[PDB]
Amino acid sequence: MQVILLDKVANLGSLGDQVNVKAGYARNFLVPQGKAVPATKKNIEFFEARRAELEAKLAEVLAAANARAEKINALETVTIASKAGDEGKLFGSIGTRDIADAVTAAGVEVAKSEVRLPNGVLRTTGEHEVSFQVHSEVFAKVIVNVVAE
Amino acid sequence: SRVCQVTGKRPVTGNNRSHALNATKRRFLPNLHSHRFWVESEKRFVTLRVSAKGMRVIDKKGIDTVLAELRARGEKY
Amino acid sequence: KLTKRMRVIREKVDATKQYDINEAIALLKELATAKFVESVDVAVNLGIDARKSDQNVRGATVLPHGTGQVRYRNDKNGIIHTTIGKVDFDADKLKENLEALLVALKKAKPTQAKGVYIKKVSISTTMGAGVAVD
Amino acid sequence: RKQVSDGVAHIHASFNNTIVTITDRQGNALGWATAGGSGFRGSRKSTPFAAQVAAERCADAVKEYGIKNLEVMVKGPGPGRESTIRALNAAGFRITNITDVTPIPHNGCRPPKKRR
RNA sequence: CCAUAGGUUAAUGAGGCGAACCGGGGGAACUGAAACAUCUAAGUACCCCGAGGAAAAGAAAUCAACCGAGAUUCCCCCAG
RNA sequence: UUGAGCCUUGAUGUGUAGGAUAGGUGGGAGGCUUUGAAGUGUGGACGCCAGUCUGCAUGGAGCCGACCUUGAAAUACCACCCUUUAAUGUUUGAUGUUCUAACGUUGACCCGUAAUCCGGGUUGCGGACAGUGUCUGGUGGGUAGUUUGACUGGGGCGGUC
RNA sequence: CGCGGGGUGGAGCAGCCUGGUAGCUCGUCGGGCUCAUAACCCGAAGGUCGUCGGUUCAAAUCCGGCCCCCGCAACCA
Repeated sequence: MQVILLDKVANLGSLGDQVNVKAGYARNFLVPQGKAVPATKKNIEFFEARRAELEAKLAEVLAAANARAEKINALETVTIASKAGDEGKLFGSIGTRDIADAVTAAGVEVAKSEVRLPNGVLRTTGEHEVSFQVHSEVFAKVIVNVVAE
Repeated sequence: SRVCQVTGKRPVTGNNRSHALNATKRRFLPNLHSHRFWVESEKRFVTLRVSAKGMRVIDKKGIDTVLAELRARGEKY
Repeated sequence: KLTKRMRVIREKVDATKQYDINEAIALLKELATAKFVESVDVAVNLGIDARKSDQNVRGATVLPHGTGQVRYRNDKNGIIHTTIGKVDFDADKLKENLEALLVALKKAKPTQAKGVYIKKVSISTTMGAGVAVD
Repeated sequence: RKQVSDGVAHIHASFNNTIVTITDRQGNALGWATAGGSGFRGSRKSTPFAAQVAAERCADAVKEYGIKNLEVMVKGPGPGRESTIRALNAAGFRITNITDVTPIPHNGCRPPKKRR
């Protein structure tokens, strides 16, 4: 299925070629995520005149406007108090909106769609570093402790 | 009922012709599936009970152009 | 495995570029740059084989040019190999000379051929690589 | 081939038969030879000589690995033991260390009643 | 958040009955074959939906035989 | 991960006679080299371990044609490709692992709402499986339609046609 | 109506693929053994491979036919 692109992609396409993907890849993922638009002829001529440089490069500059809000977390080191047992043994480990809204009051306006955890749901006690892909290109890196309440 | 909301396929009938040509009645059911479709204009998901051929029509015509004529036939997606 | 003679030859003859009618006749002259005059090596890739000997073709070339009326032999895996003259003969001389074998092979038809006789020819200047004329 | 240098020779010297398995250090087997495979079906495999030819027939089954250092692990009651090690020493292997790994229980499983 | 879903009110229309005919969706079996299964009975009986005074079809991507004919419907022949 | 096809540098198969890890015939009987040789050292690879090969490079401008005995001609140049290898690209396939965005949810929560249905929304877990459609093999007295001969000293059994 | 497979001393099994260099298990005989039988070790006698054609420097194996036994799936005078 021939389709033209709107963001770059995590793969083969680079904003302006019309790659031929399988029909499930376009219909279920690319078009509702706004990373593509189907390549009928009325959209191909919509691409070269309207799309190709006007606000297609609104996206990359707004990515670069987020590539410093990438590092508007100048502290990257937030501890969260939740009651535990003696010697570790947490009652309930913090999740990912439990860490997104933790950094909301202490830095960046981030929801849990943008938080990526390497190892589970951070069950234990100690300074562990949770990754942050608010951005599509490069992650951000935030150290987090959890102590007993 | 088992009708595609786009094309309007219906469960037609036929025969089960055996090897010795014994005709027994049967039914052909039209491959229906419920599928959420992302309409870009309305900025939402519309769930339609379509056949598999109906998805190709929505992948050939516009979704909203297809959904324009479901409005014209008095369908209520 | 390959040295400075066919180093110049094998990228000047393109064996995987299967040439057309009036293409391959002159582009193989640069592959005979030795102290001695080199001749032709013709390999009409046929539809014959020695499954049994009813698919055998012998014969001759009734050729006024020659090396000469040249005869030929059969192979078992189904390759012909002839020699019809020299390559220091002029350029378009090879065009009528290659297809004079095929008018000699069209009348040389094998009787147990369940298929077309030839598919496509490749020739060589006896020391280089294959030149795929039609 | 992998061509490993140091290896382990296991010897299963049971009462009826002896099995000589040459492995690497980790335990992965490389080749083996028993007394029954060398002929000697019956009473002849229960002798020390059939153990000797079983070790020799196992030495040239690992010629493609070029083992030079062998540590021997003998296990069992059989007459194989003190003759199948000498066959490895004559075979051109350097005996790094010998140990017996004979499994002796710390008293529990009922053994059979057998043989009146 | 917007917006939709929903709610309320008003306007307009439908609903139900009826004999046959008509279009469509489903659709038998006894019977005939001197048994019977393919096949017949028959797309009949029946069920269901829909409409009109008629309904259906209907202006050739039709036929014809190189000569031509010119939408559909119905009757008589072709022809058992 | 990985076959299987495919592009191509590159690669393969000594019975014996008797120098000859050479597939069949030859074309043609010389390629070759100082845009720096025969003989060698070895990392290996291969192996009926018989024997050939190549790379940092030593050596470093000469090696060598049918001659030798051969049933045969010498990757000294050779064509097309045979058994098997080669790496580069392609083609899908095969599994395997992971993902989530289809799809599932007879998990939790919110709203429609005074509602154990339903729908929508968050969220969790599954996840391209499951499931359904078409096609297809197997199974299928669960069900259905039917068949199951005639003569015959009554019919059956026996025999016969 | 078609896919491949098995047929090897009296009796049963390998080596088929990668061609030459027909081996075993028992039963028969001959030795050794034992107080005797059994067992056991050595050696031997019995088939040129169901049959018919091919090629090569050499085939019992490979190439097709032809026969019997299959194991199946197929099969509407």
